[PDB]
Amino acid sequence: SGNTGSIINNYYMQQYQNSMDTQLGNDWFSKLAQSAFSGLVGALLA
Amino acid sequence: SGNTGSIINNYYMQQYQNSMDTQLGNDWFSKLAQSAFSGLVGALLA
Amino acid sequence: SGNTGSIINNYYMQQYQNSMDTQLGNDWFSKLAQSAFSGLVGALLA
Amino acid sequence: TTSAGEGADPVTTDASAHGGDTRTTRRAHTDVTFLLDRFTLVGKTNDNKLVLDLLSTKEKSLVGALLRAATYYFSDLEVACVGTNAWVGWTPNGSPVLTEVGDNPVVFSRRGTTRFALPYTAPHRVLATVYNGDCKYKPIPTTFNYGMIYTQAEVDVYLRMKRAELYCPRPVLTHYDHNGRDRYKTTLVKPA
Amino acid sequence: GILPVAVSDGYGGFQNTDPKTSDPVYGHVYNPARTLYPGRFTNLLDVAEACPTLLDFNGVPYVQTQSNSGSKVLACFDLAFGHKNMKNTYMSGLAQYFAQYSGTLNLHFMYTGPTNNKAKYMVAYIPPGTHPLPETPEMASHCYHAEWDTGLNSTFTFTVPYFSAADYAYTYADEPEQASVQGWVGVYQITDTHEKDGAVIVTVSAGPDFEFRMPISPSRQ
Amino acid sequence: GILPVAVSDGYGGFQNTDPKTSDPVYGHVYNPARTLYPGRFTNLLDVAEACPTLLDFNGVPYVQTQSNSGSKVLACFDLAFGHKNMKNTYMSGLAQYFAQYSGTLNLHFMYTGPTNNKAKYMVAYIPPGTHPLPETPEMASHCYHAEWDTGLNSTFTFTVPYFSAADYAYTYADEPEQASVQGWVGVYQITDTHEKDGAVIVTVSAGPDFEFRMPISPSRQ
Amino acid sequence: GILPVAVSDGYGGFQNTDPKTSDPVYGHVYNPARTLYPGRFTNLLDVAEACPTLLDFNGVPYVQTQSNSGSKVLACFDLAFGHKNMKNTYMSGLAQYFAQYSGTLNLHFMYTGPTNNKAKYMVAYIPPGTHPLPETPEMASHCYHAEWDTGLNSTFTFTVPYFSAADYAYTYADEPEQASVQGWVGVYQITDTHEKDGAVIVTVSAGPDFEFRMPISPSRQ
Repeated sequence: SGNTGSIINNYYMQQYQNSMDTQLGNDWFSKLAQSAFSGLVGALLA
Repeated sequence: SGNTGSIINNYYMQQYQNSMDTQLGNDWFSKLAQSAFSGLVGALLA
Repeated sequence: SGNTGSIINNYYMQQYQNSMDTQLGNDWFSKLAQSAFSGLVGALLA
Repeated sequence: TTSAGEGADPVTTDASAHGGDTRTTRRAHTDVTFLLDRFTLVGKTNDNKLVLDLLSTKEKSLVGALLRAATYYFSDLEVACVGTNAWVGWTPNGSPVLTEVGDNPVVFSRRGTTRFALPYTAPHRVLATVYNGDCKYKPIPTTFNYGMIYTQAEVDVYLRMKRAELYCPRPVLTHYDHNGRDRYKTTLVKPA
Repeated sequence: GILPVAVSDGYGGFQNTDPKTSDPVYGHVYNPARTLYPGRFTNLLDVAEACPTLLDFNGVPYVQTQSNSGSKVLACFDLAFGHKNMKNTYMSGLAQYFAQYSGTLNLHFMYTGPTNNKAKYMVAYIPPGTHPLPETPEMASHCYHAEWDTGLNSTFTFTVPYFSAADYAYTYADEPEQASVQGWVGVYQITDTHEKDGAVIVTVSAGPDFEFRMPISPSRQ
Repeated sequence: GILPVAVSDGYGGFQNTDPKTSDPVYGHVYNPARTLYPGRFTNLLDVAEACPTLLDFNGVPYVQTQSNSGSKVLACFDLAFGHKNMKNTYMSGLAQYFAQYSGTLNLHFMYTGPTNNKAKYMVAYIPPGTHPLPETPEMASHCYHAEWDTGLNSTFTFTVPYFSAADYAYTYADEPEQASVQGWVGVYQITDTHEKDGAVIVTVSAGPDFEFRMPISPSRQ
Repeated sequence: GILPVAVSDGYGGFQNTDPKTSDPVYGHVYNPARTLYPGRFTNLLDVAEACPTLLDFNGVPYVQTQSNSGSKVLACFDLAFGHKNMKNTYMSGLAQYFAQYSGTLNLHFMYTGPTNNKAKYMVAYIPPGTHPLPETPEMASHCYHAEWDTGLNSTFTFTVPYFSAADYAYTYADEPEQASVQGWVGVYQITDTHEKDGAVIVTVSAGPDFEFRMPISPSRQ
């Protein structure tokens, strides 16, 4: 992802290149956008 | 192990990079820690 | 053999890196050493 | 929990007695091997020589301090001499001191630093950070070394312990001074 | 032709904490056997969990009944590795090398009095922002606490919890920090048979879920 | 022997927008859980489609009946992000960072008058090169337009189309540009019951097929 | 684009004991056959095990009954390659090139007397720290030892063992070293028929488990 693109790869291990994410126990705006009304209120003619 | 992480590898042979270990013929503290009492002495109520 | 150890390899061909050996038509000292008497002359007691 | 503390058997407790949980812990940063696997500056060479002795490590540095937190240890070693100098050379544990390295391992400098890897060379199974040998306490042997380096000029020497093993923990004391204050306090990194 | 390669600026300089190895120079060395060598340790926190070290109360590892003062407080100190009571402990020793930590702690109390001397104690964790830090058992009873009395078992172990807005706290205290951001722990004596002191040795060890992150060499003066 | 390599001129210099990563130096850090954190956004255009922002008509977000003038034009402005009416909108805000765009736009009109005040409006897209920009509903009716009247629903949404010779248009206006290369949008009031104003709040959002290309940091003065 | 590469400081300098090969420059040379060439050797220790070399006792390779002195000691010397008796041996010759060694050694004694001259000898390994080094067979009999007498077989071979606190010992002696850290070997004559000398040629070879480590070029003055 992002603005990095080497068809080949990455030389150093993941635990060194980046921080490791953790979880306990999702794009609000995409969903919000998706939900917009795009129809027609009332009746259409011709 | 340690603080070395190259997804790829090591170029020179093992007999040159490090000293070779030998044996004749085991983490005391891990075991010691593992053995600690973590319960309750006496009876519990409520 | 010797004091050269690259887990990987050699880039140039053999005919360029070294001289090529030939044959017509064997470690004397290893054999000599191997043959040494290591027993006991005479009879042993106790 | 009450216990018979006299016997010295370990006791480690949760917060469960009070209704608590236990958090997931990841102790990668307290791993001994990882910790000691970094370069530490031990100082400069002398007559363009320096005996590789891990006890030369600065005792208040992370590495110097941790190494001293163990009675015995073992490791391989990496060296890096930084400075404007042409070539660093080396001799193993037990070799006589020489006037010139000539012919023993020599490594030439590359962009102002010379870095190279070495093997443990002592004749003992492990080395010690302390050795009560004839020094009767009332209320370090020649052999304990990793060899010696010879350089072309004065340089800063860095050591890096590889494959480290530590045995028999020893104390690690705080080194900051409280002065008279109760808490210690310093200026921590903050947005300016 | 040959492999075209682009040498990059900013890459390659000497590094002291880099993930690569140096080139070898002296091969074929086989070490003496160090099989079964005793006392090996792998993680500082294993030893930190198993070996409690002594707190310091103005020169001595014990808290005590004391002389003149109708003060039931045996000790009340900032939950901080930099507090002077924690000064000689292995935990504070190690903590100077990490920037942050999280997790629980265990405080241990070993009673040293003679068989006929009886007492009853209590220890509480006072959260930050608490106002007049409680000076009486009665007031302190409103905090997370534990009360225990003397008897056959000399030792009692308490768990100092972790509460904070954040998942991690700092091992050091910023200069502009008036109160303990992590609160305090107060140790009180509810009552004692005999006013001639009975010493309680106080000790501290890492809890089972304690953790340190961000190694730092804080070196010098 | 060893791998022969050819170091190339022109390759390797520091780059600010390059596709490669820097060498790591501090390993094994595990972050606090940020599971379920709300309000996440992934593409500026998702927020740009969903959240209309206010146009500015000389200091106020609304267009109005007004005072003296038998002028039925409530607003007529260049279809341009650089027009002063668009000045405080998220769309123009974002547009300053892209060189080109394409796509549709949505204009929204929310009527604010009391229940007994009725009106009838119209909005048209006037293409480039149109001569005397129409000033009357009658003339403007010859363009792509929409007429609507007040009632139970306060809001009306209009789609400003994309016509041009090219597939993409520029977000900025060249110095030598006399007329709007993209035409104009005119908002007219056909009629109103009561001359005491009824404010119509005007707002703008990205259409479903709107798009920006060529990020630029237009920085400074 | 091309392969991004990071050139590292500290790597690449000329090395004299490095594990890589140089680039070739003159190909296709086929050597004359050296098939079956005799006397080949592969490891210095194979020749060192098989070929004993002469010790030196003040100019001569033999130990002897001698003149005036009721001294039964034929030779007593430090178990050290640097001892003057070992001076001209292949073992000491090789040892100057290694820092450490471990293992056993073999001492050989060849009797040179006439048929009617009989004697009885003994050799012992005296460990370090032994006090008054024994001067009599009687006292020396308390050490690891071997007694043998003359007869049909002229030669006798003894095994000098390896005892030390460490697994390896040094081939050289530090300046501040008063006593032999490895002890001594004493050769005594218990008795001899005829006081006219009978020369015993002494020789030394590597034991089957002898070993050298850490090659060093100790070069010069």
